[PDB]
Amino acid sequence: PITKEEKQKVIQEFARFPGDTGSTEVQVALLTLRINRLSEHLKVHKKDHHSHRGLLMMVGQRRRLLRYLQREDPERYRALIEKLGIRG
Amino acid sequence: MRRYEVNIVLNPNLDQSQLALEKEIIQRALENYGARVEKVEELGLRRLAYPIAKDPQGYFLWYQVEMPEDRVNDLARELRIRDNVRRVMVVKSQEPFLANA
Amino acid sequence: KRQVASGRAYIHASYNNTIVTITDPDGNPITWSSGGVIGYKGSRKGTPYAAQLAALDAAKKAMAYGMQSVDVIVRGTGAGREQAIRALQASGLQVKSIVDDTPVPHNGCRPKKKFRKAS
Amino acid sequence: PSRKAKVKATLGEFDLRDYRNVEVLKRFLSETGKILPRRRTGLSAKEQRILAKTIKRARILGLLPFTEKLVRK
RNA sequence: GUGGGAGAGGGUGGUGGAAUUCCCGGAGUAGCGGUGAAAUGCGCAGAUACCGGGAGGAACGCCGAUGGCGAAGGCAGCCACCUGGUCCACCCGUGACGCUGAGGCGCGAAAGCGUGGGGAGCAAACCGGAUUAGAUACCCGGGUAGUCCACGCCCUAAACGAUGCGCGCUAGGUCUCUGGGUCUCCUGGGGGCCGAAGCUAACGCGUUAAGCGCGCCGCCUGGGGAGUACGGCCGCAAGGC
Ligand SMILES: NC[C@@H]1O[C@H](O[C@H]2[C@@H](O)[C@H](O[C@@H]3[C@@H](O)[C@H](N)C[C@H](N)[C@H]3O[C@H]3O[C@H](CO)[C@@H](O)[C@H](O)[C@H]3N)O[C@@H]2CO)[C@H](N)[C@@H](O)[C@@H]1O
Ligand SMILES: NC[C@@H]1O[C@H](O[C@H]2[C@@H](O)[C@H](O[C@@H]3[C@@H](O)[C@H](N)C[C@H](N)[C@H]3O[C@H]3O[C@H](CO)[C@@H](O)[C@H](O)[C@H]3N)O[C@@H]2CO)[C@H](N)[C@@H](O)[C@@H]1O
Ligand SMILES: [K+]
Ligand SMILES: [K+]
Ligand SMILES: [Mg+2]
Ligand SMILES: [Mg+2]
Ligand SMILES: [Mg+2]
Ligand SMILES: [Mg+2]
Ligand SMILES: [Mg+2]
Ligand SMILES: [Mg+2]
Ligand SMILES: [Mg+2]
Ligand SMILES: [Mg+2]
Ligand SMILES: [Mg+2]
Ligand SMILES: [Mg+2]
Ligand SMILES: [Mg+2]
Ligand SMILES: [Mg+2]
Ligand SMILES: [Mg+2]
Ligand SMILES: [Mg+2]
Ligand SMILES: [Mg+2]
Ligand SMILES: [Mg+2]
Ligand SMILES: [Mg+2]
Ligand SMILES: [Mg+2]
Ligand SMILES: [Mg+2]
Ligand SMILES: [Mg+2]
Ligand SMILES: [Mg+2]
Ligand SMILES: [Mg+2]
Ligand SMILES: [Mg+2]
Ligand SMILES: [Mg+2]
Ligand SMILES: [Mg+2]
Ligand SMILES: [Mg+2]
Ligand SMILES: [Mg+2]
Ligand SMILES: [Mg+2]
Ligand SMILES: [Mg+2]
Ligand SMILES: [Mg+2]
Ligand SMILES: [Mg+2]
Ligand SMILES: [Mg+2]
Repeated sequence: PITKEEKQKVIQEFARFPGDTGSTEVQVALLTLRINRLSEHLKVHKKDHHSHRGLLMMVGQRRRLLRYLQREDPERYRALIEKLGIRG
Repeated sequence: MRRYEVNIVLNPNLDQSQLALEKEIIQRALENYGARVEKVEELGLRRLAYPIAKDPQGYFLWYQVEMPEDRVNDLARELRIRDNVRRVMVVKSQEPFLANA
Repeated sequence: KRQVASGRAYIHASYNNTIVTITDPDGNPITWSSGGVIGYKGSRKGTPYAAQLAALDAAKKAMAYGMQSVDVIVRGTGAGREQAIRALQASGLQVKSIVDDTPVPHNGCRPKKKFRKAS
Repeated sequence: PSRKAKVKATLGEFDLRDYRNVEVLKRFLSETGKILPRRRTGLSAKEQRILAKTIKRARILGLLPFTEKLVRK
């Protein structure tokens, strides 16, 4: 799954400042983690639909957050996307 | 690395040599699959509620191990290879739940 | 001819008939009897009275083998189950124990429509 | 129904999650191998739910029975 | 975010016992079966009843609930792995990032279709026995597709709470599932029952609204003709919209 150290490692990676848990960058990074993991799971297990609904919801959430970021600070958006390697 | 409990029921009719052999093979598999043995309880020959492979009794072994998750299932399969092994049940360990405590 | 003298008695009782098998303690049948082994032919085999006559006939043919004491095992719900029990108790065979071995699946096999609304 | 005595009320402290303990688990089964209903066992929902899995595990281990014969009928 | 919880939520591999059928062996013999009553059927090539061994398919008794989980369809032996949702506590981070949602896309019980496996029990069609005025049926004996698995289609339903989704507001009582707390009680999330105000044609609903409100979507406009015709789109077909 996703253990504590993995999660912490990614949080402190995208944190705007020390102590930053819930900023948009961190949220999109976490979502991206879960999404890549879950997509990997659905590469096999193609008959698991219920999990796939989860994937859909996560992707939606991420897209909404990113849309907000694009709206607010286009540079921070560009940096985030470049970093995580999303869209395309 | 997660914590599991391996239950193994064996053939009651095994003498010293064959039994020590079976235990050595079991521990060699536990080694080969990367399982680290923490605590071991050997209960031995006990009555059964129903016959298992025609025998009214069984030889009980209990191990508490720490091993990688991905390998667990595989390990169990290996333990089932042996002819003299009656039952293998690998249970993910849990903390006791008391009633009347 | 055997000279067993102690054995098992199986009462298999369904709604349509009652059959009784007296066996040796290893399980092997000595004699058997049923509703139809006596005169009865049609639905009358399912009668408690038929179960009585069947039980008694089985017990008689058993005492010809020199049987003295039996252990009773009962299978299935139907009339004349308890009548077979009672007749065996009055038979002249000492009845040691009575046991219900009636077979039941753990949700195993699909029943005929008559037995449905279950599984 | 459940008219005699209180399965949990007369009993000590015990781990409900322990499958290997036969002497205590036997008390939760009827004359047949059946798992006793709550009204007998006197347990709660969570407790019962745990008990069931424990017993089933023990059965598979050959420690407890699945079904049994009824006596003196 | 951190910490803690319950769960038949889902996918893959493994594995357990009961019962049914079949095969082999033992012992045993005149019937078994079935119904309102019977007959077809099965049985002297030895059935039924009993024991021992074996094979295979499918479904998981008790627990089990007036219970739980899921968006819906729906989900129940046990074990491990993979994985979705959700609740609570702390008040820590971001700072309106929200709601709804035509089209689109995906999921979607049963039956049905395609290819290939499988096939114990059940069983449309069918073949028989009986019942009846007749019996194309209800009852009984057989029985193929199918029911099962994998992959691919079909897209329906009393797909039902016959009740779109979200938020706020408006007495309580009582049972229950699951958290937390100063743990007789308080506080939160589910599931039921009786009921303030109020609503309703009535039945009833009533903090799980069908009450008071706001936002957005879908839909209705007498019955038959008719979910028919025509057209279009979808489907291998059945057929669907
Ligand atoms: N236990 C494995 C299960 O397999 C399921 O699917 C599998 C099972 O249905 C089945 O496995 C074997 C099969 O290989 C073999 N040819 C016959 C065997 N009887 C099957 O096993 C199963 O069959 C059916 C399934 O409905 C059940 O009734 C039965 O209890 C079960 N033993 O075939 C499928 C492929 O192996 C699901 N993946 C999941 O429930 C679980 O992983
Ligand atoms: N859900 C399947 C069942 O899970 C049970 O245990 C499950 C629950 O106890 C546990 O719930 C945890 C919760 O404790 C904890 N406080 C928070 C966590 N997010 C939850 O986990 C949840 O979210 C994650 C994604 O983040 C999913 O991977 C997971 O499936 C889901 N249950 O997660 C476990 C795994 O899902 C059974 N022990 C297991 O045998 C069985 O597989
Ligand atoms: K009413
Ligand atoms: K066409
Ligand atoms: Mg009859
Ligand atoms: Mg069922
Ligand atoms: Mg059912
Ligand atoms: Mg589940
Ligand atoms: Mg034979
Ligand atoms: Mg002859
Ligand atoms: Mg023959
Ligand atoms: Mg076969
Ligand atoms: Mg029940
Ligand atoms: Mg339903
Ligand atoms: Mg704050
Ligand atoms: Mg600020
Ligand atoms: Mg839509
Ligand atoms: Mg479908
Ligand atoms: Mg189907
Ligand atoms: Mg097909
Ligand atoms: Mg049939
Ligand atoms: Mg028929
Ligand atoms: Mg065909
Ligand atoms: Mg065919
Ligand atoms: Mg399919
Ligand atoms: Mg309904
Ligand atoms: Mg409802
Ligand atoms: Mg309701
Ligand atoms: Mg409530
Ligand atoms: Mg409540
Ligand atoms: Mg009023
Ligand atoms: Mg009311
Ligand atoms: Mg309409
Ligand atoms: Mg009109
Ligand atoms: Mg008109
Ligand atoms: Mg139509």
